[PDB]
Amino acid sequence: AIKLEDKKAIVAEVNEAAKAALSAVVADARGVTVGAMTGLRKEAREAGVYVKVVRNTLLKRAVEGTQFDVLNDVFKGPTLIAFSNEHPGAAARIFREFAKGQDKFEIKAAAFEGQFL
Amino acid sequence: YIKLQVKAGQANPSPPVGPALGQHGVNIMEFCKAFNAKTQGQEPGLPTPVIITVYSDRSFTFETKSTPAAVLLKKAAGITSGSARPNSQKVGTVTRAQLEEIAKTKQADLTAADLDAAVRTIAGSARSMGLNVEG
Amino acid sequence: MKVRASVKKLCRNCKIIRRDGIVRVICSAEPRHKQRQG
Amino acid sequence: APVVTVMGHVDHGKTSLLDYIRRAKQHIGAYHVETERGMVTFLDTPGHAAFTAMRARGAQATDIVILVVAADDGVMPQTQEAVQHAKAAGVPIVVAVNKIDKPEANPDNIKNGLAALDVIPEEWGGDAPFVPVSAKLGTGVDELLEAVLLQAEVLELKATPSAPGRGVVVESRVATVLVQDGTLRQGDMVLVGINYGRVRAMLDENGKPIKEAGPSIPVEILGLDGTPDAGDEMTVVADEKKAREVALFRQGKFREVKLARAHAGKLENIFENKKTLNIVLKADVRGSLEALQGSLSGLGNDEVQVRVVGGGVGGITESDANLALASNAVLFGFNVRADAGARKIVEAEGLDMRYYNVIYDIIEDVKKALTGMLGSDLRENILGIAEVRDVFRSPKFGAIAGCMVTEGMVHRNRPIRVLRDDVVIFEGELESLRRFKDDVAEVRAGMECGIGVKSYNDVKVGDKIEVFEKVE
RNA sequence: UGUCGGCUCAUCACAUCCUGGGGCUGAAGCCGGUCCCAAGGGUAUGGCUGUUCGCCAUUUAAAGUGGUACGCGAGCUGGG
RNA sequence: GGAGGUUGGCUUAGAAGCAGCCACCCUUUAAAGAAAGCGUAAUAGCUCACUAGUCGAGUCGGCCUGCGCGGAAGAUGUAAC
Ligand SMILES: Nc1nc2c(ncn2[C@@H]2O[C@H](COP(=O)(O)OP(=O)(O)O)[C@@H](O)[C@H]2O)c(=O)[nH]1
Ligand SMILES: [Mg+2]
Ligand SMILES: [Mg+2]
Ligand SMILES: [Mg+2]
Ligand SMILES: [Mg+2]
Ligand SMILES: [Mg+2]
Ligand SMILES: [Mg+2]
Ligand SMILES: [Mg+2]
Ligand SMILES: [Mg+2]
Ligand SMILES: [Mg+2]
Ligand SMILES: [Mg+2]
Ligand SMILES: [Mg+2]
Ligand SMILES: [Mg+2]
Ligand SMILES: [Mg+2]
Ligand SMILES: [Mg+2]
Ligand SMILES: [Mg+2]
Ligand SMILES: [Mg+2]
Ligand SMILES: [Mg+2]
Ligand SMILES: [Mg+2]
Ligand SMILES: [Mg+2]
Ligand SMILES: [Mg+2]
Ligand SMILES: [Mg+2]
Ligand SMILES: [Mg+2]
Ligand SMILES: [Mg+2]
Ligand SMILES: [Mg+2]
Ligand SMILES: [Mg+2]
Ligand SMILES: [Mg+2]
Ligand SMILES: [Mg+2]
Ligand SMILES: [Mg+2]
Ligand SMILES: [Mg+2]
Ligand SMILES: [Mg+2]
Ligand SMILES: [Zn+2]
Repeated sequence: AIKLEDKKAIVAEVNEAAKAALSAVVADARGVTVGAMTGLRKEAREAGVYVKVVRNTLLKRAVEGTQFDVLNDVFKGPTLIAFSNEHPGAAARIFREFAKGQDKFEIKAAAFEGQFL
Repeated sequence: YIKLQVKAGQANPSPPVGPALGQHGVNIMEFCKAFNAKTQGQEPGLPTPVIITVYSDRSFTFETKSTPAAVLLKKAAGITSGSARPNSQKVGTVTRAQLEEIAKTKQADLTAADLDAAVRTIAGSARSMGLNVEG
Repeated sequence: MKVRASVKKLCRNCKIIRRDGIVRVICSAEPRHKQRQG
Repeated sequence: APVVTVMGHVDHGKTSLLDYIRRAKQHIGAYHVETERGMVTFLDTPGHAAFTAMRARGAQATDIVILVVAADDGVMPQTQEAVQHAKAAGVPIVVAVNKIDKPEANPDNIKNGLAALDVIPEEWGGDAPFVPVSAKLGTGVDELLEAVLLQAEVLELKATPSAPGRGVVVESRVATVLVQDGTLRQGDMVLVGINYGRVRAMLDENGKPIKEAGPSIPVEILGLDGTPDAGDEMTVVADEKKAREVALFRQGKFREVKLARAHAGKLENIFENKKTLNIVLKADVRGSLEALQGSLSGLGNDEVQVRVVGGGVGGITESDANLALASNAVLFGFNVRADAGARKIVEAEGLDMRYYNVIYDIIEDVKKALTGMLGSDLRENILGIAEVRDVFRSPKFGAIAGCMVTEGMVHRNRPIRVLRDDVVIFEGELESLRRFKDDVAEVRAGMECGIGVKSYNDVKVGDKIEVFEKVE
């Protein structure tokens, strides 16, 4: 399994991206096939949107630089951090139509300039 | 639904297409022309896969995914049979210029971030054949 | 059922149990892995 | 006015449907029914085995055929064997689901199961009609009787009434004929196959004496000198010397044609005499049938097309042999041997019949046949058969079996096959053979012995043992 | 302290031949293979040979394996 | 959830992770073996390895050692304190 050295290694990668990221959203991924997720990651990669999946207990540790601290109340159940690197917002239109068609995830919540939304 | 691998323009009723006549009965002579409708594109012979989506009765659909990245390396490297033992019994040779095009002709159906990664996909497939890649 | 003196698991689903002072192997996957004595 | 044959799987309704249809509107072999859309007749004995035997004699005593399946337990292997027997002859197939009078009343698996046999229905592709009927309940006579004619849409002319006598024989009890062309006024001299006579008795199906024979109607003639075969042909002559001369010419020509067939129709004479080589497959298991079918479906394009016309699982029943004879085909037994009647048909006629054990061997042989460069007389020979009569297995080494050795010599220097129901089960070598508990090492012909085979003890009462040598 | 075989009469063990109850099966059915529990009751007639045995012929649900001074001559025989 | 190059190359009538031989890379990833098993004539189909959730405090295996348990069936009657 994972090790303690790697556990604090993976929080930095989330912490490094979250330091400069502007718009971030949280979503679930249960029920959607890994085939249907290659298309989404293709769309985000074309639009400069960074999508990742981390442990809930590591997300709270990673999100500490006063970036998206207003999200630590909905780190329950599966998570998928989708931070927007350019054109703040961005990774919400992709999630807007993907949720409709695929019939999966409630897109949890979203954060923007300390707004829980 | 049903899928297979047929040649580049013949697709005649034959052991390439044996159970299309049993999957839903299906007028298979119709599918033969339909496959021939997109014709050769690379002259007959080069195997090309299909995804035949079958519906109520014998409704068709037809995509022609690509041309598999095994006949392509044999063509660009001369011989038409790969090694019976890689590591030692090398059979061919290629260069990072051929690998650029053979990936650029499969930029669909590789799901690789940038094309630099799409090459390392192909060279990994070469190293099982017996080819050796270099400049 | 197979009666031996050396009873032991044959796959993942096998199960060593002791019932009325006899060692037995019961397997949900294959009914051929049942064993007694041992 | 076609000539219908009922045809289907056992215990599915053929005799029931025939008897019902006859009852709505004394067994000789044929019967006929008059309906406002037009008179239609049927032949008494159903099943492919009887329909193809007479066809194997140029008779073509059929126009339309109907499959009866059941809503429960639908397409069964003999159903698809029948549809093979009907396509090979070549007649449109009109289907009918019979047992719709049951709780299991879903003609939905029947349609899409029988469709993967080139009997595709109308709502699917438009090729062959489908109809629910029920002989027990009765609901379905109308639709079937309309469809039997609506699917008789060739010109269907000829059968010119005023014409010389021309019919085909059916039941050689005394006989009957279902005339194709002409009229058969009683008293006229007749040539019925290799046979001569005059019409004294002209009984009908119901037995009412008549004197006029319809265009496509049955009638039982009595007065002939004896009994002809079951698929021969009858016409009208005037001179007894003419009848005898024609009979002797027919004798000679038949004795010539049997030799010509047994010569040119061999696998060895394929390329010389297109021509679309026909094969007739029989395999031990369904997998080794499907694989080898798909292998021989494509072999050569611009010269000769090889198309399999049969294909079943089990021994080589005589229906298979008659089909191969009628279609001028080549038998093939992959791990299955022939019955008695198959041997009878094989010996009388030609019809090359060769056995095999390796999938590759049949492909190799057909390649060399299509190129005409095949060798002759290869792949082993039969040097002895024994029939197992009793199996006793002592609890020290239990494998011994009593055998009556029939027509050959069984030894220890040759490997064997053991076979049940004309299907092989095991191919190994001898372990022991001993008479009077004494280990003799050579058993004669017609003798009796005790055989035990190495690393196989399952022989039963009623098997057979063949011993063979890979001779080259 | 009379030694083979036959006859008459038996008695016990179970490492069960049949009948009885089960597990697995390369157990579809009818048949089987193998292992477990079970000793209540049954468990051939003849041809050859002094034979036990054996091989044959025809049966039977089956024609069990052993201990008892290789049971049994103050119970018989006397072929070896 | 357990994927894409990909029926990896050879062989083979057919060898598609799963007859046999050689390799055993790469891509998107939280993770997914050029596959541990069942299946097909070859496919198809079903599990596993692995990872993300849920549940909140113990859990997993080996070494030394005391006493026990199976392996363990006989002939007159318990009958090997
Ligand atoms: N329930 C039901 N039984 C039928 C029907 N038709 C026939 N049967 C029964 O199915 C059997 C068919 O046997 P049959 O056709 O005469 O034998 P075959 O000639 O060898 O096919 C008969 O015993 C009938 O009683 C039907 O429509 N419904
Ligand atoms: Mg034991
Ligand atoms: Mg108990
Ligand atoms: Mg039935
Ligand atoms: Mg006692
Ligand atoms: Mg016991
Ligand atoms: Mg017993
Ligand atoms: Mg018993
Ligand atoms: Mg029992
Ligand atoms: Mg049993
Ligand atoms: Mg006892
Ligand atoms: Mg007793
Ligand atoms: Mg007793
Ligand atoms: Mg009692
Ligand atoms: Mg005796
Ligand atoms: Mg004597
Ligand atoms: Mg003794
Ligand atoms: Mg004794
Ligand atoms: Mg004594
Ligand atoms: Mg004794
Ligand atoms: Mg005494
Ligand atoms: Mg005495
Ligand atoms: Mg004495
Ligand atoms: Mg005394
Ligand atoms: Mg005395
Ligand atoms: Mg006395
Ligand atoms: Mg004397
Ligand atoms: Mg004496
Ligand atoms: Mg201990
Ligand atoms: Mg002990
Ligand atoms: Mg006792
Ligand atoms: Zn098990």
